Amino acid sequence: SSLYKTFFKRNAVFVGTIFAGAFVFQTVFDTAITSWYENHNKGKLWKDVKARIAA
Amino acid sequence: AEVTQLSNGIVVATEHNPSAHTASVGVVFGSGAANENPYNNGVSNLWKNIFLSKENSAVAAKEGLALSSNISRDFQSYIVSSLPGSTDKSLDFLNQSFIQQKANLLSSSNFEATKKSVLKQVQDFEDNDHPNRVLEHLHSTAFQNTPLSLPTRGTLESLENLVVADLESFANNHFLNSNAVVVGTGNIKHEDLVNSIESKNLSLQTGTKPVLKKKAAFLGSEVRLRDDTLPKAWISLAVEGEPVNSPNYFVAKLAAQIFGSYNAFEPASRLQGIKLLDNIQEYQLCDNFNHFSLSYKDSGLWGFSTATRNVTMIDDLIHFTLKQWNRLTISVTDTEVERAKSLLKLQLGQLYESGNPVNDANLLGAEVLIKGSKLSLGEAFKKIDAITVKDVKAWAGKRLWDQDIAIAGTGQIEGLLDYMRIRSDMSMMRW
Amino acid sequence: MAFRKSNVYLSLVNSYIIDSPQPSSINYWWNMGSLLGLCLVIQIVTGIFMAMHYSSNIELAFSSVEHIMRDVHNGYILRYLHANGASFFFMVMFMHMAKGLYYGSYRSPRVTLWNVGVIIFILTIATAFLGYCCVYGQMSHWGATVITNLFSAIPFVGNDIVSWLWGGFSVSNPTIQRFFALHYLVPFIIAAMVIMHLMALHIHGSSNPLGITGNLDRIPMHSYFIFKDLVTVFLFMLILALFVFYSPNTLGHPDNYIPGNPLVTPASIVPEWYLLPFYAILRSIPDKLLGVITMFAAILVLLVLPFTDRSVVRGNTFKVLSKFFFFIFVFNFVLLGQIGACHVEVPYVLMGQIATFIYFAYFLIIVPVISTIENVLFYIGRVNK
Amino acid sequence: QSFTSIARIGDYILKSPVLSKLCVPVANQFINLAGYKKLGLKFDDLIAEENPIMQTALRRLPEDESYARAYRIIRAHQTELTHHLLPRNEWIKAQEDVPYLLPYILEAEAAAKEKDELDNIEVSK
Amino acid sequence: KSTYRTPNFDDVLKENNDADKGRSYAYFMVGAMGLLSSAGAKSTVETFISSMTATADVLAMA
Ligand SMILES: CCCCCCCCCCC(=O)OC[C@H](COP(=O)(O)OC[C@H](O)COP(=O)(O)OC[C@@H](COC(=O)CC)OC(=O)CCC)OC(=O)CCC
Ligand SMILES: CCCCCCCCCCCCCCCCCC(=O)OC[C@H](COP(=O)(O)OCCN)OC(=O)CCCCCCCCCCCCC
Ligand code: HEM
Ligand code: HEM
Ligand SMILES: CCCCCCCCCCCCCCC(=O)O[C@H](COC(=O)CCCCCCCCCCCC)COP(=O)(O)O
Ligand SMILES: CCCCCCCCCCCCCCC(=O)O[C@H](COC(=O)CCCCCCCCCCCC)COP(=O)(O)O
Ligand SMILES: CCCCCCCCCCCCCCCCCC(=O)O[C@H](COC(=O)CCCCCC)COP(=O)(O)OCCN
Ligand SMILES: CCCCCCCCCCCCCC(=O)O[C@H](COC(=O)CCCCCCCCCCC)COP(=O)(O)O
Ligand SMILES: C/C=C(C)/C=C/C=C/[C@H](OC)[C@@H](C)[C@@H](OC)[C@@H](C)CCc1oc2c(O)c(OC)cc(OC)c2c(=O)c1C
Ligand SMILES: CCCCCCCCCCCO[C@@H]1O[C@H](CO)[C@@H](O[C@H]2O[C@H](CO)[C@@H](O)[C@H](O)[C@H]2O)[C@H](O)[C@H]1O
Repeated sequence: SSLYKTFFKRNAVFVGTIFAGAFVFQTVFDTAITSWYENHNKGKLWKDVKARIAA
Repeated sequence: AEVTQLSNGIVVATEHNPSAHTASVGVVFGSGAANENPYNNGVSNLWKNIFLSKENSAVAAKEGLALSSNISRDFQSYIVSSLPGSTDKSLDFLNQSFIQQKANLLSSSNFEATKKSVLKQVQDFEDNDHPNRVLEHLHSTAFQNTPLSLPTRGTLESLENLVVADLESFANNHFLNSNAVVVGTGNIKHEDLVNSIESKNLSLQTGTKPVLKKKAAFLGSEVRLRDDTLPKAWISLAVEGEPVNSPNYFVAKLAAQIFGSYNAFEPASRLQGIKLLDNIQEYQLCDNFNHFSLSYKDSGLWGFSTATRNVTMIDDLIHFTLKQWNRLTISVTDTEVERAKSLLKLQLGQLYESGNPVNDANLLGAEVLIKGSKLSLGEAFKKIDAITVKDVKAWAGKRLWDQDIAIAGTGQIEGLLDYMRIRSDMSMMRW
Repeated sequence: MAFRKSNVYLSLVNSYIIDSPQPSSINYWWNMGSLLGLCLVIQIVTGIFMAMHYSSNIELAFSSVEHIMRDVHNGYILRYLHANGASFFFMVMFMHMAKGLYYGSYRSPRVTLWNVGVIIFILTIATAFLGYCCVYGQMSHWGATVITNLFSAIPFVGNDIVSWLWGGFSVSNPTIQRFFALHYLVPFIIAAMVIMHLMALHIHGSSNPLGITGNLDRIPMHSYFIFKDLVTVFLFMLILALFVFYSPNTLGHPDNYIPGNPLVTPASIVPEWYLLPFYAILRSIPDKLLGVITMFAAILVLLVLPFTDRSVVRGNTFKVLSKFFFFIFVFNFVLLGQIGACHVEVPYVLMGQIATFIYFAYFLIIVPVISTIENVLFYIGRVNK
Repeated sequence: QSFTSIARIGDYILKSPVLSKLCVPVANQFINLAGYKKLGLKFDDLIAEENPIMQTALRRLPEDESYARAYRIIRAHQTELTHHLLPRNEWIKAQEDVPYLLPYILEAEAAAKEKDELDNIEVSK
Repeated sequence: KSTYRTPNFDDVLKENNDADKGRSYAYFMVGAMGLLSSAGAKSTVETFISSMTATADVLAMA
């Protein structure tokens, strides 16, 4: 695949890039999951109930 | 190395050598075992042997002539040697064996006798010549289902199925003027030969062309001929090398000179300035090894061969060797490159500046068939000196670093680990 | 072959304890290793049995040790064996290490053996620290406090590491409970490390008092050394028994008989005797960071000996200058301990600083200088020109 | 420390009348205090052998001296294990305390040094 | 049969399209696995490490 070769030119991915990619992934994935999860439960969350019933 | 060449239908090539005492004249065809197929494989070897048959040799002996024939992958040769003056008798013989006695050599009595001999030849080789047998299988697997895969001596199966017709079929398709170069080495002059040839005329199947086929390809693979009854383990391993006349032809040969060849039993061999020797001599990992950079028309093989009685430490032998190769990409030293330059020159010298004319004939013929001319040693030495560490690293990063390999071996090879383990050693881990 | 050699399990016992080829001349100093094995076993066995009646909660810790002392049948024997046992463990480890220093045991090809040993020393000290904390007396609280704070010297993340170790705002309930959990763990890691120690010892075998090859005259471990070790096993037990039943508290501190108090650090605070020299080293540096570094370096410098000893022969047996300085070092080590037991006062402070320098100079200066001089002395004292 | 280095410094002192009159006596004293001769060993018997240079040297040592070395070593371990010394008439005398292995050691050291230099030579084109 | 005649491997051998097809796919898979394992290990280590930080019941600032 040329999409792979443009970045790694026939070499495997080195640890440095692996660890570096893990750090980025860890944050991007958390945001994506939390948003989906919270959106899926829109209405049930405390935040949602706190806005409406302003107590 | 005087480059003298002339064309008038037939392409004549000579190389005068003041100090010689003898002369060699013959014809070199641009076809070899690679121009054969799985079924007529061994046909060229067959032609070589009928040309050297007792009958056709007794004739040449009375005339004071010696017969020579060499079957390679990209070419074939038939050479006649004689004194510096009898150069004309030589031509009369070539003119005879390929125009006159063409039928006498293919008689039922002669063919059957020759076929029976090469049959016994090839069998003894497959039964006893383990290092060459293995090197042959390296080609067989590395280039499987491609031209360069066919052994030069041919196989037993195809050999015993060959008939007189096959020789002719091959001969009509390959022993042609357009796929030939008449060679003359020793002390004979260019004009002296060109006139002796121009004396006779005719043609006999002229204006034709050799057949075409499929392009040679390297396939990462292996073939294992395990035989526990043999005393050693013989193995050859290599990556796709450089085809003759390639930008990295010399860099590849230099690279192979760095790791060189070794013979555990010879004192001086044990002292060579080769890093790898520090690692293999402690536990005596092998009896010998030899690196090579084989070059052909379409491809090549770069690697090494080795023999060992150390059947329990073969993995260390292979590990240290491939580990050294990794170095060519990331850390080959300046002085390793310089030592190789010197030693490479010396070897090319011993090859091309051999005292023997038959060798020069084969070298001359083969070279002009490909690049039209023979490579001058002085130009080779300049290219070799021009090589730098960067050149070497660039070459290894392309041909060596993390590339597929071809493996072949016979004997006590239980200790030779799986393909993937060997394959993993083609590179090193890093950050 | 014999079942002891062919069986998968027995062959291990056979190679290490039965047919193991020992240098015919190893003296009693080579009995310290078997003694350390006994100590570890004693410590583990007594600890487990006490563990059955102990409570790590900071409010029940001290009283549960009192419960073991008063209500548990033979409980006071378990505790005194454990407590005094820890002390003997260090006295024997100090002798084992000193034996190593004197006979060049650290020299090639036994460098790994020595390094793993340094690992064991560190784990053993940490284990002892953790165990002492579990009693939760005055010394326990403040010791936990001072030692965990050692890490606050690490720049930037320093204070977070300490809060993480404590599990709170100060040494408290979560600190004692994890410390007891950890105290239970490490002895098993040490054992694992001991096995590695023995594996390194085994490929090269023991050295000997002469410092030369033992290959020409070996005698089997079984009988000769199995019985020679028994001699020291019994003397070790006899002396430990003297302390356990007749003077069970002379090696400890009375302050640890007072429940820990977070608001009061006793003026009579003093670390456990075996930690005193390192305590003195740290106390000699008028800088927080440099102080902890130097103290930790005091242990790590043991790793440089294989490289600072330039002698062409292993061991001090035939070396007058090396023998003299070896004892300077030993006695300097005891003085460092005595300094540690004193207050931060005029004569003592300078003495500690001077003794601290002597401690490091031995490994970094004296050993390499003296060994080089002795090499030449042995040469010119015989060769003619 | 290499014996080449020890010898270099030692020879220098041994050739200098001033240093030689000052050091040698102290060295003689040192060797007598060392006490290895009372165990029946020669100094060269004390050299730690677990390294390639010494293994090379001990390999090259002639058969007869090798058997002699073995005896002195075995006899020493035995004497040491009994906590005694050998009777005076068995002590190695100064005349006998000869550097028999030293020449083999220096030879082995020089060969390794050259091999190390040759393994790392630079080239000037 | 001659050992020189390699048996048929056509059923698994890819054609002369892109030689690095197997390579690129192989290296991407291993890279992604390595990438995800690292994130997993990091979060596993952080899960245990944090279990030692001050508990909810002791964070009370009186
Ligand atoms: C506070 C916590 C302490 C815990 C540690 C307890 C264990 C202590 C170990 C002692 C030790 O390692 O000392 C070793 C030195 C070296 O000694 P060596 O050169 O090898 O011995 C030659 C033998 O006489 C051979 O003689 P033997 O025939 O084997 O009998 C020896 C002697 C051994 O006694 C022992 O228990 C050894 C200490 O038995 C007796 O005659 C004693 C009768 C009452 O022995 C000495 O010189 C002792 C002075 C330091
Ligand atoms: C972190 C680093 C820690 C290291 C610190 C060191 C540990 C502290 C020291 C504790 C005790 C260790 C004493 C020294 C270790 C034993 C020394 C040794 O091995 O001595 C051997 C020696 C005589 O043996 P030879 O084999 O050399 O005799 C020649 C025969 N031809 O035997 C002798 O010369 C006699 C032995 C005399 C021992 C007196 C020791 C004094 C110790 C003070 C006790 C501490 C209590 C307060
Ligand atoms: C739990 C603690 C330890 C155990 C069980 C242990 C056990 C042993 C044993 C059984 C031996 C062989 C007999 C002997 O020489 O006593 C030995 C040898 C040795 N140990 Fe340890 N050891 C421990 C800690 C250490 C430490 C802390 C060091 C070093 C800092 C050390 C250094 C050595 C050395 C150098 C030898 C080889 C001595 C020689 O043969 O000259 N050991 N040990
Ligand atoms: C290398 C082994 C060990 C060492 C050096 C060690 C050391 C110590 C020390 C110094 C103390 C405080 C002694 C005091 O003044 O009372 C202690 C206490 C304690 N240890 Fe250990 N210990 C070891 C192994 C064990 C094991 C394996 C356990 C757990 C099963 C254990 C359980 C305890 C308990 C229950 C206490 C509290 C009771 C007491 O004060 O003795 N110990 N330990
Ligand atoms: C972790 C290490 C802790 C301890 C290390 C000490 C090593 C010594 C172990 C002693 C085992 C002796 C067995 C002798 C044997 O099997 O030979 C038997 C003879 O056994 C006997 O005569 C028994 C004598 C009483 C042994 C004393 C028990 C020791 C007390 C244990 C304390 C150790 C904690 C072979 O005898 P034979 O050779 O004459 O035919
Ligand atoms: C107590 C035992 C429980 C677990 C047993 C399971 C055994 C699996 C161990 C995995 C180690 C892989 C090492 C491979 C290696 O070094 O090859 C290296 C290559 O390593 C890689 O490519 C990275 C692989 C990253 C994924 C590893 C899985 C992460 C660990 C997950 C948690 C497992 C408990 C050699 O590669 P080369 O063949 O090209 O020369
Ligand atoms: C921290 C541990 C580190 C690990 C090192 C392990 C070393 C073990 C030291 C203790 C050895 C003592 C027990 C060995 C038992 C010898 C008898 C034996 O192996 O008989 C075995 C059968 O054993 C069993 O069925 C049960 C063994 C359970 C062991 C429980 C501890 C006979 O085995 P055998 O060698 O004869 O096999 C012949 C080939 N068919
Ligand atoms: C070494 C013992 C731990 C083994 C647990 C494996 C059983 C599967 C459940 C894992 C849950 C624990 C972590 C968690 O909740 O994180 C969750 C993510 O878990 C994963 O990705 C788990 C994949 C496992 C990869 C681990 C490879 C091995 C780790 C070795 C460390 C040296 C949540 O992450 P987070 O806190 O949001 O950052
Ligand atoms: C969870 C595990 C943890 C946190 C492990 C930590 C391990 C730390 C070190 O072991 C490797 C450490 C024990 C070791 O340092 C190298 C010792 C020599 C420390 C010596 C030591 O003791 C003291 C002591 O005992 C006290 O008692 C009341 C009081 C003390 O000051 C007043 C000290 C003290 O000032 C020092 C330096
Ligand atoms: C215990 C739990 C911990 C899990 C942590 C996960 C660790 C992941 C490590 C991942 C990759 O580590 C990385 O691997 C690749 C091979 O895959 C290595 O690549 C090496 O082999 C490849 C494959 O032949 C070569 O192409 C390459 O040139 C070579 O450098 C790379 O140099 C290394 O840096």
